[PDB]
This record gives sequence, structure tokens and C-alpha cells, in this order.
Amino acid sequence: AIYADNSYSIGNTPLVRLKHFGHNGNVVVKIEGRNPSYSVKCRIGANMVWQAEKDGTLTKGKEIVDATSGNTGIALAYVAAARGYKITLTMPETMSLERKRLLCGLGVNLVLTEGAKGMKGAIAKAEEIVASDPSRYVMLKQFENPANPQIHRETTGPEIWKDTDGKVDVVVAGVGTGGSITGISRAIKLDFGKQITSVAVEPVESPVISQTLAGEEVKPGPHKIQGIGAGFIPKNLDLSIIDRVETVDSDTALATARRLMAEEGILAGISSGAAVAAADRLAKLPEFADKLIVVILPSASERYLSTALF
Amino acid sequence: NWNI
Repeated sequence: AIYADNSYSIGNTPLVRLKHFGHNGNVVVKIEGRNPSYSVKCRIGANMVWQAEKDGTLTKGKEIVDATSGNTGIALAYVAAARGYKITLTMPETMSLERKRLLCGLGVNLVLTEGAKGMKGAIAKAEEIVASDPSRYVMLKQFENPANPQIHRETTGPEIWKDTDGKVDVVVAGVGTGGSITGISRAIKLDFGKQITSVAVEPVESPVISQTLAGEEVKPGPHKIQGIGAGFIPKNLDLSIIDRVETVDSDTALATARRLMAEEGILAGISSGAAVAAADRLAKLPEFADKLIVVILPSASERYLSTALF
Repeated sequence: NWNI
């Protein structure tokens, strides 16, 4: 069809079989880089806006405010532009020029915060802006907004179901907000009724899901796997649908993403390397020899040109 | 790490 605006064009991302990972083609990847603003977050950018419209929290002339300049910030920026909303994004002044320019190109009102305060400063500035005129501004809150996992339940999950003819046995997904693994798992287990294995992936450097489920001290840590490992259990992570948690280290995530490019011709981001490293480990267990493993690849390589990936 |  013809999409009325770019937000409606989200999803329908392809599945590609891996040749150099898994065993006898049991690993398949879903390429979320193929989206209106080139990441998985495009889906949630669209649906959080759409849900806010439907429930009347977002109306003509209201302005979107947030403190993300990662994938969600970019997603919200294209959606705001596509649907005629003003948007302010707060970010620490030490963020890259490439990111400032991208966000400015998408028509965002960028508010740079104190380098010394990091993300906390940007989040406070955003919260402050909203507090100043609550009726003018709306903050969509990706970590708790149910419209996040809902879009994955309505689109991402059903796409996996349909493109595999229901043969999917395992879903492997890195956890940032938890929305992807939550929505996809609820779709396949509840709407389609199939008892798959849902595998959350997190950094070995910040393995808070692992620690939580073991009843151990929760000790977040720094890592390089952008987009995952938030260091807390987000509200949009439904632990009741998680079967297994795999930890992956930053270096192996990076090396794996490099292999995806050089050996498969897949321009994957860092967290995609992490998800595949986790999937490859399960795929080489005799228990998953005859199991179809589907892995979410959240983003695309060129967004990482200035990073350790290259 | 919260910049997602």
C-alpha cells in the first residue's frame, strides 16, 4: 500500500539464515535495521505516539519531551516530524557531533545539558521542562510505557510467527527496555499458543537480570554493548515470560558484530553481535540441534562508525 | 547506559 506518513511504514523486517553461526542453519536473524529510522525503536517511537494520540495525552500543538538521544530519541524525532509535532530532546553536551547533527536534521529542539551530570542531568532537565508546563509537554517514558511491548506483540511477534510458518522454537533478544522480548514472547506463547524458549541477553559486565533471578546482590557495571544493559530491571521486562538469560561480554559482542559484516554481509550493530553470540552458544547445544532459533538484530552498522565496532 |  501507500503509507500516509513514515511512521506507518514500521516493521515487516526480513529473516535471514546464518551460514557461519549455529549448526545446520538453526540460527535465523531478524533485521530491525530495516525500519523508517533504521532501528527496532522506530516501532516504539511510532506506537507510543499513536497510543498517546488515542488516549488523548498527545494532542495537536502539544510538544514531546524526552532525554534519549540513542535509538529511541531518533525514533521519536522521525515520528514527531512525520506527524507534525514539536519535540525537545535533552542530552549531555559531551554527546557526539554526528548525533547532534542527526537530531538537528530531524528538526529536534536539542537542549544540551552539563557534561558533568551525564544522563542524570539530561533526565532532570527533561523532567524540569515538563514540570514547568505539564499541559504543554508530554514525556512518553519508554522503560514503562506499555505501548512499547504492545507494538512488539502486534507486529514484531506476528512477523516472526508468519515468516517461520510457526516453526520458531527459540527467540533470543537483548534487553534494553525489555519491550522486544516481552511483546514477541507474549505474541508467540499467548496469541499463537506455542511454548517457545525466550532468551534474554544482557552484558556479563552488568548482569542484573541474572543476579535478580538468582537472588544475588544487584551490581550494575559499565560495558560497551549500546542499547542493552540498563543496570536495572525495567518495567517493560516481563520476567514471567523469560525462560533463560544469557550473558555476553563487550569484546565478544564487538567481534561477533564484525563477523556478521565480514562473513555474512549483514551490517549489524554492537547489540546485534551480542544477541548472535548468545544464540550461537545455544545453537551448538545438542538440545537445540533441531530447534529454529530467531535472533533480534536491533540496529545497523553505520550508526556505529565512530565506535569500537570500527 | 540509560541512553536507549
